[PDB]
Order: sequence, then structure tokens, then C-alpha cells
Amino acid sequence: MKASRLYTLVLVLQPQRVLLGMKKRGFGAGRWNGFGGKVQEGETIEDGARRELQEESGLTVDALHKVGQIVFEFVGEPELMDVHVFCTDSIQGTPVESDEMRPCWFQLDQIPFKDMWPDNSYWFPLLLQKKKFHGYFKFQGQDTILDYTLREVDTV
Ligand SMILES: Nc1[nH]c(=O)nc2c1ncn2[C@H]1C[C@H](O)[C@@H](COP(=O)(O)OP(=O)(O)OP(=O)(O)O)O1
Ligand code: NA
Ligand code: NA
Repeated sequence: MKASRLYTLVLVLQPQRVLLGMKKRGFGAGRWNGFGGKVQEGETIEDGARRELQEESGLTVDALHKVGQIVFEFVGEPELMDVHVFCTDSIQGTPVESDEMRPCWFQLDQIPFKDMWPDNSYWFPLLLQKKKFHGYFKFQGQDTILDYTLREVDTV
């Protein structure tokens, strides 16, 4: 089994809308995603999620709720991405566009799945139902899933 690197993903999910960030630069530009990044040495995963949310969007939160964990495998890449997925409780602030990310709220009847990572179509419905999940997705490139597993869990 490959080594895995820890990442976070934060979904700012309100009753009728979700905040996503559009990757502005680099390959993959134009995809909407939650906020997050690599966990750093010495921080808890949740603190890394809070930190990345703030660094990427400007938003702070007092607490995050862990809602899922998803492992991504990419053909041609040695490491798995172990993504710990959190949802926000009560955000502070306004989201800020950076050179790398444009934030945007989407109503929950307008979730832009076709412009999100393909896996999101599978697990974000569970998140919306207040279900917790574990997933794994193996991608060839950015668009093609070759294998995946997904399970609702009681405890992430
Ligand atoms: N298939 C996928 N589905 C998804 O919903 N989010 C994914 C994803 N693949 C990657 N991500 C998320 C996980 C994490 O939030 C982010 C990847 O982390 P990054 O490479 O952005 O980390 P960092 O911002 O720490 O790296 P640097 O910007 O180089 O420092 O993209
Ligand atoms: Na990031
Ligand atoms: Na980072």
C-alpha cells in the first residue's frame, strides 16, 4: 500500500448554500472545490483544516465538524492523498478572492457538480444528508475514475 499524505477539505455548508472555491491558476483551473490543503507538521488535522480555510478563503471558524475521509489515488503518482473532510459550523468573515482561488456561494439546488471533482457527485450528497462517509477514488488524470469505494459510516 502506498504512503499517503494528509490533506484537509472544508465545506462551508449553510442551510441553503455552500461556499466553494474555483481554482484560478494552473492546470485544473476552473474546478470548484472545498477549501483545504496539506496538513503541516505539529498541527492536528482539524487545526490544519481551520488554517487552510483561513489561508485560502479568509474565513475563520471556531469549530469544524469532521464529516468524511476520502483517499485519492492518481495513476502515475506515488502517494495517496488522505483527505479529511470537514464542514463548518458558523463562519466569520467574508470570503476573499486570491490570485489562486475565487470563492463563490452556490445555492444547494445549484451545486456545480459538473465543474467539481468527479468524486464530489458521489459523496457530497451524503454530506448534504448529514451522513458521514469514507471514500476512496482512483483517478486517471483529473476526470476519470477507474475505481472507487464509498461507504456511509457512523463514525469517521
Ligand atoms: N478529488 C478531489 N476531490 C475533492 O473534493 N477535493 C480534492 C480532490 N483532490 C484534491 N482535493 C483537495 C484536497 C485539498 O483540499 C486540496 C489539495 O491540496 P493542495 O495541493 O491544495 O495543498 P496545499 O494548498 O497545501 O499545497 P500548496 O498550495 O502547494 O502548498 O484539494
Ligand atoms: Na489548497
Ligand atoms: Na498548505
